[PDB]
Amino acid sequence: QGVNCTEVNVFQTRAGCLIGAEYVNNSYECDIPIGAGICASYQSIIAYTMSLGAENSVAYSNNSIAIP
Amino acid sequence: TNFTISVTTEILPVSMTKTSVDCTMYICGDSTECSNLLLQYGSFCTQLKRALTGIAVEQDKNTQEVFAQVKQIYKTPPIKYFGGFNFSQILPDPSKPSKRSPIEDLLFNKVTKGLTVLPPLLTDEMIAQYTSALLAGTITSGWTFGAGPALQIPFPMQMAYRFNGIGVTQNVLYENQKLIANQFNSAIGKIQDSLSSTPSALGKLQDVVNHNAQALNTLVKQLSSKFGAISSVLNDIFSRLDPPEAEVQIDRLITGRLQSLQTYVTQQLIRAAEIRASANLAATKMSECVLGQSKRVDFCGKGYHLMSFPQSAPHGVVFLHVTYVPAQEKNFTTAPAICHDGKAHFPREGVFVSNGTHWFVTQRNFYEPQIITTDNTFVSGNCDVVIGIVNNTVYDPLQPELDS
Amino acid sequence: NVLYENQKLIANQFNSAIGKIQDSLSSTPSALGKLQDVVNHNAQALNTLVKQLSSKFGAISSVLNDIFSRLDPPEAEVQIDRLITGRLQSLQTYVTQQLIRAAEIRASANLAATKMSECVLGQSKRVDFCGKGYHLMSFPQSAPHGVVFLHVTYVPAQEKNFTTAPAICHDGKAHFPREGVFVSNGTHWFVTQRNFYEPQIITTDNTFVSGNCDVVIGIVNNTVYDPLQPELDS
Ligand SMILES: *[C@@H]1O[C@H](CO)[C@@H](O[C@@H]2O[C@H](CO)[C@@H](O)[C@H](O)[C@H]2NC(C)=O)[C@H](O)[C@H]1NC(C)=O
Ligand SMILES: *[C@@H]1O[C@H](CO)[C@@H](O[C@@H]2O[C@H](CO)[C@@H](O)[C@H](O)[C@H]2NC(C)=O)[C@H](O)[C@H]1NC(C)=O
Ligand SMILES: *[C@@H]1O[C@H](CO)[C@@H](O[C@@H]2O[C@H](CO)[C@@H](O)[C@H](O)[C@H]2NC(C)=O)[C@H](O)[C@H]1NC(C)=O
Ligand SMILES: *[C@@H]1O[C@H](CO)[C@@H](O[C@@H]2O[C@H](CO)[C@@H](O)[C@H](O)[C@H]2NC(C)=O)[C@H](O)[C@H]1NC(C)=O
Ligand SMILES: *[C@@H]1O[C@H](CO)[C@@H](O[C@@H]2O[C@H](CO)[C@@H](O)[C@H](O)[C@H]2NC(C)=O)[C@H](O)[C@H]1NC(C)=O
Ligand SMILES: *[C@@H]1O[C@H](CO)[C@@H](O[C@@H]2O[C@H](CO)[C@@H](O)[C@H](O)[C@H]2NC(C)=O)[C@H](O)[C@H]1NC(C)=O
Ligand SMILES: *[C@@H]1O[C@H](CO)[C@@H](O)[C@H](O)[C@H]1NC(C)=O
Ligand SMILES: *[C@@H]1O[C@H](CO)[C@@H](O)[C@H](O)[C@H]1NC(C)=O
Ligand SMILES: *[C@@H]1O[C@H](CO)[C@@H](O)[C@H](O)[C@H]1NC(C)=O
Repeated sequence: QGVNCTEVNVFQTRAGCLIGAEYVNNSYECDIPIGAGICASYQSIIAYTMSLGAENSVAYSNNSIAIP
Repeated sequence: TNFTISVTTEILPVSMTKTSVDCTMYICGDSTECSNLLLQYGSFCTQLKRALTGIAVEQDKNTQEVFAQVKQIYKTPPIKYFGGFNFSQILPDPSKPSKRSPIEDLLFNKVTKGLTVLPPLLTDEMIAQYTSALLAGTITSGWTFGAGPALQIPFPMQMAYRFNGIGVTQNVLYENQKLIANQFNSAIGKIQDSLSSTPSALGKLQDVVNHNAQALNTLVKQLSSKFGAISSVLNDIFSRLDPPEAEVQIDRLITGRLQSLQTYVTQQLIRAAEIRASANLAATKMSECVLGQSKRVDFCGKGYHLMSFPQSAPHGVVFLHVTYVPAQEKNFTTAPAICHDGKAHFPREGVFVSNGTHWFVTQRNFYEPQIITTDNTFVSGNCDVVIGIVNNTVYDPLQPELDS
Repeated sequence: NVLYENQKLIANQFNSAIGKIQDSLSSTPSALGKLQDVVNHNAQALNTLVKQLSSKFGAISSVLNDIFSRLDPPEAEVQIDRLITGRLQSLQTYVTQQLIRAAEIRASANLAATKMSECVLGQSKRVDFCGKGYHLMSFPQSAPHGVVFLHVTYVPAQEKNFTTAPAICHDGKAHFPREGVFVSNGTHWFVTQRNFYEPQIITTDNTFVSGNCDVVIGIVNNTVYDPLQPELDS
């Protein structure tokens, strides 16, 4: 936490570098929170950006309605 | 006879900066003998570490439950047209690389050893994205996204539903839609100028930050306290005094530091409980004021509540309460009932209104005089039971159908 | 009316949901995780209180009888005083922690009391206060050092696209729905509620007239059915 490992699978984050876990570009649901926009999870252990949710862009119109 | 659209701001804190306290090197430093003597004090540092981790995860849970209210991220449509209404102040600016609204950017700009500042799980970026998704859901789907799946609705339809929820008919919406849009834009600009020109509008978050900083500074300064010892430096006592007593001096210094740490932990726990209560209140306001229309008075702003726009704040949340304020009252004459052929007529949803000569019916929240007919009135009882009944006739819409 | 239309379907859906969530409660230990964490905190407090008796507090022994029978009384009084004040500080720390936990538990109990006053003894119109979606009702249950409410909620599904209009201009007059909304399937306009699809013929019983149709924006032209003319034709 806050200790830069350049003067001590390496991924440098804002809180600190993570050793032993590889960074993945793809984003999934987090399991073990870490902080500073990153967290680790087990699937080997990997780290990825948080998945806020499924993207759903609703079509908006001033004359269209949706009735359940 | 007139209405005013007013925008009010409510600031509620969410959490604080997460702090981790290392007992061993703060109380005794790098001295091995002091650490060995501290090992005979029990599990005080372990208990404090457990309490601090519990406070940190409590703050994380509060931040998750106040911001991540929906599991679906909604994106604004490419066309930013809502019948003349303006929302660029609350929508994120694509020009800014931070993906934050100008109101959010101004709000962020207006807010400024053994202790490690643990960063929060949710930083500014995904909190701003959550607020943008919630704004898109409440500007496109209304309150339906908070009630299950997203049900698209036009903005005038949502506004008409919201004013129908507070007992105002939708006829006045179509007659003065441009007036409503202009009043909303003027109120948004006025509240933006007011928040830009008022440094004291962020008093709660600034006070919380100042209290945390003062607590950290006080804990730092307690290391220089002698606590009745010969000196405040452990190494000076070790290299200048006999051990037989020097161990008593070390014990006195470490129990003074432990008492100061206990005071800090109690203060942090009290502050965390207060902030948890404030975050529960903020979550209730997010669930009620923003995700729907609340009929509660004074809960979501002054007067009748229409909607609330959430914005991202540093260690807090700011609600843009847009409300309905009646204005320009006019004197009028009432009547308990209308006596027609020995029958008493009462309004179904409005009240009898008179300007001095004729008698009409109008809503409680707006002056909309209509002809007194049998469709909007019901008959229950005769005229001698009520007190102060006036004499007037009731127009029958069915009568001209068979008159000719 | 839709409740009486498909009452058997509603009952079957409710029974299936109740059975599914009853099966899911056994396989999900995270539901009672808050109560388990409270019990674990209680056990941790007891363990800390037990372990505090093993602390020497800078002395030579953790037993005061050993100090009394082992060390000279003129300074054994000071040693016993030091042990007394150390254990007193530990007890004060435990008391403050218990008081903070009591404040948190009292706040949670007040919140639960408010929830059972709102959406157990009656129907609450609050959105997502005690259940996701349009909350219908809740079923209170008893738990060890906790309370579980089986919240039943109304969730709309199977949305359909439709074309809507602010009003209907008929005979130079604008007609607004009293409680529903005007929808169009492509050729005809119908009125239905905002939470279900029940199309109906545009009739003056559920619509009111307020002004003409040249002041509104986005209106369409359609006739309005009134049964008075067919009643008076024959
Ligand atoms: C109700 O108040 C609004 C303003 O609060 C009035 O709108 C103004 O109307 C005058 C003339 O009609 C214009 O010169 C102003 O520019 C309008 N103000 C705004 C902010 O647009 C409105 O006329 C009032 N209605 C009644 C019936 O008195
Ligand atoms: C909505 O409000 C924004 C901000 O007030 C308007 O943007 C301004 O537009 C004028 C001229 O159109 C410029 O002189 C200002 O510099 C703009 N301000 C900012 C902050 O960009 C915008 O025109 C309004 N209307 C719409 C439809 O967006
Ligand atoms: C009270 O309101 C009624 C309705 O507007 C007024 O009656 C109209 O008054 C105007 C001008 O005085 C006349 O041109 C209309 O012919 C009247 N209508 C009818 C049906 O007769 C009435 O004058 C108002 N009373 C006061 C004291 O202002
Ligand atoms: C309003 O109408 C009522 C009923 O037509 C009037 O009440 C009558 O008053 C007279 C004398 O005041 C009595 O002899 C009748 O017995 C009353 N009838 C009833 C049904 O009460 C009343 O006077 C009228 N008010 C005004 C101001 O003209
Ligand atoms: C919209 O709905 C209406 C009523 O549900 C449809 O009108 C009916 O269409 C069927 C199909 O041919 C006819 O058999 C009926 O006689 C029609 N009823 C009336 C009262 O005209 C209409 O076709 C639907 N429109 C679309 C585009 O599906
Ligand atoms: C909807 O109905 C209105 C009124 O029936 C139409 O307005 C008239 O349109 C005709 C020709 O389109 C003109 O000659 C009249 O002068 C209009 N009257 C008024 C009061 O505006 C309107 O055009 C209709 N809309 C559509 C799309 O046909
Ligand atoms: C750690 O140090 C390296 C070089 O010493 C530097 O490039 C890097 O930015 C540092 N990491 C952080 C988070 O500052
Ligand atoms: C409604 O949308 C149409 C485009 O589909 C546009 O031409 C029209 O101007 C819009 N009306 C309002 C009041 O924004
Ligand atoms: C309604 O239409 C829009 C675009 O026209 C589409 O995105 C949406 O999926 C449609 N709704 C349904 C239920 O298919």
